[PDB]
Amino acid sequence: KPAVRNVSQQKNYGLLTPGLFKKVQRMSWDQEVSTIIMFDNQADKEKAVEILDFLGAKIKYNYHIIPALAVKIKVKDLLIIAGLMDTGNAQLSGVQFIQEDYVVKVAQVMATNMWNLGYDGSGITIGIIDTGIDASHPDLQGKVIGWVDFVNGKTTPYDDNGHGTHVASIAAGTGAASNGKYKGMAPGAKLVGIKVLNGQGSGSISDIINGVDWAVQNKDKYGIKVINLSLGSSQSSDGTDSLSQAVNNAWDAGLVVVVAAGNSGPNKYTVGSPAAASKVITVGAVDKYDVITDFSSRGPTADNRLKPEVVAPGNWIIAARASGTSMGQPINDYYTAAPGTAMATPHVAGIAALLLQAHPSWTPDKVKTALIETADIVKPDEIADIAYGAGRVNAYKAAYYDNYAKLTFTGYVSNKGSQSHQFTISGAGFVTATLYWDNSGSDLDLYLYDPNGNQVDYSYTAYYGFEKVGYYNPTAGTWTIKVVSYSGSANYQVDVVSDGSLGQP
Ligand SMILES: [Ca+2]
Ligand SMILES: [Ca+2]
Repeated sequence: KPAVRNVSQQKNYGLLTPGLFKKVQRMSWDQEVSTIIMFDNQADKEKAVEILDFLGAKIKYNYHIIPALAVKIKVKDLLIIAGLMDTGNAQLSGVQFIQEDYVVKVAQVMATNMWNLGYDGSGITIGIIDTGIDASHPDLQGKVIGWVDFVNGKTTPYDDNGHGTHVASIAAGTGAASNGKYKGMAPGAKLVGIKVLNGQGSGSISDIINGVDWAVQNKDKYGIKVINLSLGSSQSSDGTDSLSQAVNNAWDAGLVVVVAAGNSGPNKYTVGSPAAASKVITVGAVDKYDVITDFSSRGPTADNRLKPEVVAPGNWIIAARASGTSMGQPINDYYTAAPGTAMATPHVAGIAALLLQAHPSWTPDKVKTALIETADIVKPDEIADIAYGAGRVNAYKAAYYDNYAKLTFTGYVSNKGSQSHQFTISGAGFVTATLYWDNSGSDLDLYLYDPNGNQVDYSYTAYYGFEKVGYYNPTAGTWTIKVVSYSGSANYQVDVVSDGSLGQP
């Protein structure tokens, strides 16, 4: 196993992130800097408005989804609230941290959707947080029921880049212009266009958070159940920055949040924000043969958590070409092909919309679980780990989750102990077993044994989140799962899922 990192758990310069502290060290007093101030709660955030007005700092946003302000502030003034420059002497009260509001930037071709399903995401609305949507594209017409433009303030949908349209169509395109061939994963779903990225595909953290905020504020009005963020930076993140917090909070408000892993692989620790947010679904990219792409970002997070959780097709994906744009590699007037974890992301968002159509009562955690547990183990010796996560999502299995046999095991393992559980299986094309546990400081591993008692799969990442094993055409008989503490104790749960019959001996 890879030796791990630190840890370590106290790194900020008072209120300033290290990155922001360095930034302002090279600046002079009268210059301006764009920041996000995260407070410990909403009332503390509110108290600070009057003080920031006094100093003449300019509040760009006052957020609901996080207790934070997006603030443009002179260095001298920022030194004052940071407690680094005495009039106080005191740090601004109730501040958790102040970060930089920095800028985010975004052939064998293939269709996104290789399935025919009974569901199509009817009655579900997906928010596309991106460059916009070309709602005049034949595959999207009448779909865009909601719209906001935080870049230019235009009040009618458009897309001046191409990226957001391509993404929107992978998620929910009807495929009308190819008679279905390049439909998205959720052809019956509605869309809301949330433009936070400019024509160059660039945007500020503050704008992206505001787009997440808007989606949450407006979730009831437009029936938003899923949001899509095909955007991020890839500076290794621990998922505690303002944008990560915002997407985690949006998850808790009841939205399925689906985020691109990033395109900065194959190196490990290339998962940044908001890819690192623990709660959301972070999505890597495979090519058309189910092989992880070289560019797909690898985890773990900066704090050693397992990311991405799943991967999806993200290499030269054909989808809607926004009127007047030419992103990637044009196929014809209506369609263009592009690679990226940005293409993988909406594939998963649309599947999420199927599942929510199929199961109106499912929470986001339930959607995430079904995706993880049903994902195809396309590369057994690398699953679960920080390139493939749990494997490549399978829209058919995810959507038909409930038709499958299930078995749940639980127990406790002490430091370096194990537990085993036998189960019987027959008539199966597949079985998977997925392991969770409570103690995030503990590393548990998962092993799967055939009826001869021989190990046919293992899952032993060092990085905490889950473990995942399974087998295709498992021979009928009594199989064993073993839960092993590599280090540390925990209470655990293993879900076994199969299309065969599942029993106990
Ligand atoms: Ca494995
Ligand atoms: Ca492990």
